[PDB]
Amino acid sequence: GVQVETISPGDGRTFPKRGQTCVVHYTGMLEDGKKFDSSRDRNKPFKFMLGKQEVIRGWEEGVAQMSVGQRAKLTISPDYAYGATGHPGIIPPHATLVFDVELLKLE
Amino acid sequence: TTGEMRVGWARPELRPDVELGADELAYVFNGHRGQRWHLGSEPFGRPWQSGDVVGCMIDLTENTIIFTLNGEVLAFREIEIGDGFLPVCSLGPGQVGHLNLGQDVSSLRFFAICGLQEGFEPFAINMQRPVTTWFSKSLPQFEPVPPEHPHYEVARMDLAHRTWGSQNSLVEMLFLRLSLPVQFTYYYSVRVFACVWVGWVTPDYHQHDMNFDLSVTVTMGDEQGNVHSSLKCSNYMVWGSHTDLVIGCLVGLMTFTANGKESNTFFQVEPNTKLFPAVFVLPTHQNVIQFEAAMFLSERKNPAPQCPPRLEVQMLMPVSWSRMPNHFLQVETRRAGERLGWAVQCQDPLTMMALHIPEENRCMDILELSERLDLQRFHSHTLRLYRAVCALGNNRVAHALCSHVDQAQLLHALEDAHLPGPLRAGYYDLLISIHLESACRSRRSMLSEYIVPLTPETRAITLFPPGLPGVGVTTSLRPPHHFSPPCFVALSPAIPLEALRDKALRMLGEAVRDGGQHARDPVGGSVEFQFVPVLKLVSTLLVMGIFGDEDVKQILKMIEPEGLLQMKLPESVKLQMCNLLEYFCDQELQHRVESLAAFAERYVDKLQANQRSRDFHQDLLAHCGIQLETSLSSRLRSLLETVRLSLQELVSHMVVRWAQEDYVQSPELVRAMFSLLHRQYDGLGELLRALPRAYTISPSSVEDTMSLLECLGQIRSLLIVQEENLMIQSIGNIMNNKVFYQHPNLMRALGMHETVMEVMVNVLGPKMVTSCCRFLCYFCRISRQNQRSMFDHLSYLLENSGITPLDVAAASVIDNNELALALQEQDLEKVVSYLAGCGLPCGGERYLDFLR
Amino acid sequence: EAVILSLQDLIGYFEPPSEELQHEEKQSKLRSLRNRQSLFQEEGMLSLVLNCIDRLNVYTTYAGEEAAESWKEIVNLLYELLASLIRGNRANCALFSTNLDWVVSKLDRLEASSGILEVLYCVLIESPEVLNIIQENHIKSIISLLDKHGRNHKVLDVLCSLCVCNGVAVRSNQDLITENLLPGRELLLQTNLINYVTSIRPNIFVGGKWYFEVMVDEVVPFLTAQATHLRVGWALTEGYSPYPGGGEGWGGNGVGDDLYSYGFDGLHLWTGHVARPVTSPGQHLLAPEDVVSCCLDLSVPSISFRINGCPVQGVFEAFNLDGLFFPVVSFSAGVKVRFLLGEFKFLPPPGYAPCHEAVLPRERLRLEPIKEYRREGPRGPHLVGPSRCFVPCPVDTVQIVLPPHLERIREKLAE
Amino acid sequence: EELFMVGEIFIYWSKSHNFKREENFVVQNEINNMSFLMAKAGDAQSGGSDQTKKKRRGDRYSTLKKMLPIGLNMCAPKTRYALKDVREFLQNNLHLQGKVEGSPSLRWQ
Repeated sequence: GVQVETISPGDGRTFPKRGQTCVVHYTGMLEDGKKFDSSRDRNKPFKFMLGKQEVIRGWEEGVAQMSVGQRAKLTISPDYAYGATGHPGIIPPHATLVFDVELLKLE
Repeated sequence: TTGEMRVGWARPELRPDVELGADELAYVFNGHRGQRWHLGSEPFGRPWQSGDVVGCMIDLTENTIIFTLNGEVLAFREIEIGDGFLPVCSLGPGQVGHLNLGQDVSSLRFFAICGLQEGFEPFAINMQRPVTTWFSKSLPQFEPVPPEHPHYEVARMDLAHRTWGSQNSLVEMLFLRLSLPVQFTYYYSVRVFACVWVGWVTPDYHQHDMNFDLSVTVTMGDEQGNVHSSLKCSNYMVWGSHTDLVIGCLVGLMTFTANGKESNTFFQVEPNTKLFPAVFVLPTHQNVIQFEAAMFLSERKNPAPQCPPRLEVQMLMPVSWSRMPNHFLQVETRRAGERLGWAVQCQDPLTMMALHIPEENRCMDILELSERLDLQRFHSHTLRLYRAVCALGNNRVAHALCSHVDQAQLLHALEDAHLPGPLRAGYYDLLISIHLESACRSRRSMLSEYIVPLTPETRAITLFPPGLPGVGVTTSLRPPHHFSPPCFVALSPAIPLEALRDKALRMLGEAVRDGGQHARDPVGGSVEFQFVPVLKLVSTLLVMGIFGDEDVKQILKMIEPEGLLQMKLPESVKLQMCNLLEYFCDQELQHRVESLAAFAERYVDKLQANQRSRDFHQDLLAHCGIQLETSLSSRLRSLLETVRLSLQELVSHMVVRWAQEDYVQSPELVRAMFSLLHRQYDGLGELLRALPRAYTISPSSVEDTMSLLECLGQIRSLLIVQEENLMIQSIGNIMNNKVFYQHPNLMRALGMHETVMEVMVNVLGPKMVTSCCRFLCYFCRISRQNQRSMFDHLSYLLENSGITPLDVAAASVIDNNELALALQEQDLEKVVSYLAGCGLPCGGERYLDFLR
Repeated sequence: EAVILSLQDLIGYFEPPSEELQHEEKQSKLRSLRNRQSLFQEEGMLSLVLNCIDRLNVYTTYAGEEAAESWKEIVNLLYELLASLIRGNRANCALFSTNLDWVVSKLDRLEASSGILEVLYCVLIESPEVLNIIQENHIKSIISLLDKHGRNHKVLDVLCSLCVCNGVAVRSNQDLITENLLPGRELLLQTNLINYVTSIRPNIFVGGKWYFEVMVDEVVPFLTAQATHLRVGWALTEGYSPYPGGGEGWGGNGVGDDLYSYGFDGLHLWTGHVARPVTSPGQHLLAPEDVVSCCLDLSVPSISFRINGCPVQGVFEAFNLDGLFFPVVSFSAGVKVRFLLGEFKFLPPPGYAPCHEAVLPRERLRLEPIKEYRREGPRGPHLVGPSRCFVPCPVDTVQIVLPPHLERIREKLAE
Repeated sequence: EELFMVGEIFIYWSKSHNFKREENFVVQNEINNMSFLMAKAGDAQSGGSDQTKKKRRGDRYSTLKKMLPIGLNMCAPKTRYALKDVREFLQNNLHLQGKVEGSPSLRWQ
């Protein structure tokens, strides 16, 4: 399913734990790279506790494969993403995503 | 440097693709040799060398094109005044030059020698702004064939096909990309009459030569070095009496049927990428080529499968060309380099506001649209469409728009001055729409309500400064808007507020300053876009009720001063500005009501101690009102002396000037203007009408009241049409507040019920009726007079109730003898008539109970 | 002929009043218009024209068509004629409240689609209930027609009309528009701000084996909200023109099919703008520690880029070997980088002549912005170009001979 | 141009000659003298009346010459120029009034 690919190493250590207040920058574009988001576009960092399960399954799994300070592309599978639903008018059904994840800090 | 370089005036109409000079749409001279061209070359004195500053001049009216050489005359005289002429320059191969236009600080021998003497106008006297020049790329890009393309001559008919062949025996190399590419079985076929390179082409193609084949593959290693040999082979497709057939079936892997029959896949297979079914064709004179398992016409679009070949209007057949204007890109790069180490440096960020058309991928900057007027206009309509889809409230949809637009891109819309104006108006309106619209809805009606808390802070408000709307004392409520900033896993779109208000205020300083110092760029290409979108943004954000007081003061200093109002204005701009002044009037009125209620609360205990020092008590308050004919009453008098009333008068003093000089054409402008005029005069009476909507409230309860208020902002937002459940939620929450018991008077002071009734109006053209009528019934229950206020609509409610809503009529009638009297017999006629309709019953018991 | 004449006469009879008129007189003539509209409306001339639109659409060119050649015009006018009836009275649209599915049915005819679009525009602009009726269906066909037919300003105006009635907004249609346009990010003009690409090359060209190195000196990965790219690689002369406006896909390098490139992180080479995912000896950014090294080969394709001389796999194949090839470094914003044409930090076996040694004719070393229309001198922004561009090719001499007196003269001259 | 000056006044005397050329039938006889066998160059002196650095500020005026343009309307009708009224500027107003009346001679062309 999800097939995360590292961009740059961070600490190379601490993988995310349940309940950590993960804090990141990132950007999101489609399988074909059509841009749809960036936290930098707000400049304000995206923030999310992980194990809070608020995110798509491939994000909760994909961040877990990363470590503190680490940067990585995340090519989340649709089943782990919005999938057959798609993102209502945003992401078409069964569409894999691509994320330039940039974890600022696990908390 | 010295060398040939045609220079002089020309026309917008000119084709860049053609070599400059010989064409009708030019008037220019050589450097080398020194002669000139219009329709052909003419002799022309003194060729220039390097360091020979030129200068080129035109008279319109009298029609002349006097080129200067270091201010010396040595031409293209008696020209027709047509399009309105471009200044123009054009380099040869490797010759070098430096055009410079305007800025009298930069003015030199070119200008002082001749310019401001005879009387002439360098371009930056026109403008604060640097000019955006244009130039050809060497790179071809397809453009759809104009009728008579040099004389290549497209035609269409639909078995799918189209005819071809220039009627002229014209020389060379059509490069016919088809207009619509592909994404990842399908018959294609091409027929040719009297050699050709049939195939498929990538979007990035840009080769215009007689040469072929000429344009690559890739094979990965595994750093062992092993062989991850698979990698790439697609960078395209080609080939080499009677006609012939050649298809191009694909999804997936490529096919090539020479003469309609297979000749192996010389190139094949791909990941998931676009391919134009382009063909390159050297003409074989008259009648050259023709075109057309599901059809391509199906795969290309929505109707897949929808197999039979539906030939389409987009199926244009453009030739790739060569030379097209593509904007100078004023701001560009800040590189710097070195050697003996060969370090190079750039550092400074800066950005194009780019777009592309996916069907023909291109890095097409939005500024480029300014000449690409058609596609420009289309984009402006896309903006109106997003403005429509954002749809007043309807926030849920708006996040999807947030996916498609970016906050920063709007901020850049705040940034750019060179952006053509309609688009600018579209983007600032997007900023109004995606975000601010929920705010103005949330605080418009609530601006009308003028409620106040009895906080001790409200006891401290006063009226006079030790006037102006600059104070942030505000009080009241107007419940805060809840933003919902848009995460993309897994109900009110947001902005960085403080920045945007800062960007916007700055935008106004930088707006008014230009015309205050006077110029004619004019920013948007029109004054209307130089203000209206901006003043819209400001007046709207101001309605949103942000702006710290100092910034609103910045607006006032920007206007009064005590100036935007100094300025002569276009009608529309005057409209928005009138909306702005209107906000000031509403704000000042809020100040007035606020001070007066604040005095009420200040005077309460002073009166109640007097009540008890030794309903009908409200009549005793009317005895307090009998003070008109007890030193505290003298304090009341003095407060009238305060209440009786530069701002209101400046509105008079200038709006009347507008209505004078301008001739205020187009209504609504007029309407709002004289609405201002009337509301400035006798603000006391505007207050008089305003008061009933105002209602003082106990501070301890205010929190809950605030919540109750948002419920209105739920339903009044829901007044405009799933959603019925949202409504039941809202009205249910309106039941839930204890305040609705505690302060019925504010509730009826609000339209509230009629608003609910208004929903009933819309509902009555179905389950929502239940919540509505329950609400209205209990609303009748809560107090006596309120039962009257609801009593007023019985003709409506009765006539509507053919069927529960009628129970509301009942509750409106139940208690009061007065109300019992109050109904006219006609309403009873309606009841008994419905009972007459009970000839075919059990609604009859209902109506009879109403009679009961 | 009588039909065409009657059509034009009707369309003319119903001509909407011009806006240039004084407001009052225009309002009166407008009432006359509403009135006349109703007056053909109760008479069923409407539905008569509907029947015409039906029966004329029965075929598409039958009857001896050359006598019927006027048809492409005929049926056209009627749609317009229909439009003419619609723009005023709401009752017209009310009669189309049932017939709208038929209107969409005739929408696909293509033959007079723009005017049909005027019909539907004129319908939708008025009565709201008709807007309520339209479903999760016909609109999809509308947008599909927009896919079918260029970029009419008009079509989005329809959708803009579908979004909102008169003040009330029919949300289902709106979300419907959303689902049916926005996810594709195709037929609509998608857009985003993009940082300028900028590229520079050291001195002058090549065209055996040849090699150079480039230390990164200073790169910020996410200065500006867009990521900072820093591609590096070889490119042929006339097939890479990094104009400031960008390359095909939101700007970039590797954008040339006539180009070869590598850099940044995760390795992954670019060609055709397209990236392809090369492995690295521990994948890493072009952070300053890292040093790109490039050894292009004559004839032999692949450019084995290397991380401080650590291999980055086999790469390129099957070159467009035409004309001089040159080193390039694309980058943007907060970039500062060192060239190392030769101060090499690594020394490949490759058999390369160092690029420092490339300066053989009279080519003084100096980095240049590639081709380029502009030079930002302190005097001001230069406008320049087009400029100009190997294994020398002398003309033949031997096929000639010296005659007796002149051969003797050239011998006495020879001494 | 750098002087903006008496050299222009020396040209101004030539401008008075231009008024003389504007003044009879014998002026046509100069063409009769040409039968056996101009003023526009002196117009630069009129520009000097607008003045050095103030001339650079003149584009910002849209400098003093605009007031002289008022005299040009009077030129069609020259002590009378004084009635419109820095007395030197009135002299500059007169030469402009003359050049404007000379400009009326340009209407013949």
